Amino acid sequence: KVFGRCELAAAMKRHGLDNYRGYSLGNWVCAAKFESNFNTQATNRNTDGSTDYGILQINSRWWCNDGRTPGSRNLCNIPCSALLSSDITASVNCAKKIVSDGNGMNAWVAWRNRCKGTDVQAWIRGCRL
Repeated sequence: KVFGRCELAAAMKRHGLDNYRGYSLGNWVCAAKFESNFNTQATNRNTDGSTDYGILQINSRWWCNDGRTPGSRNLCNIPCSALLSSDITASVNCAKKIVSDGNGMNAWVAWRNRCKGTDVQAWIRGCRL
């Protein structure tokens, strides 16, 4: 599923991403835009055989089990396929654990490069939330 911008923002807000660990909602919407272009079925293989899954491109090395990444550890206790659903709950629940893991949102490279330091309010412009 490909979300609209404000559509995604509302679902993220529902699940309490707005201001979560001090990151306003626009950070998360921006992250989703540049990690997945709002596509829940996005996947990106990493060079090491691990794979980033879903709307927030959560990586299989540590966070989910795909049965095909080195080391598997599965800190979110989910199959990686759950991160590919049209409903963002698994992705959001896992994101909350990742952002509390000692580097804040820097764990998302696309956020770091395209969102960090910016006027993120743009990402929730026009939403009725």
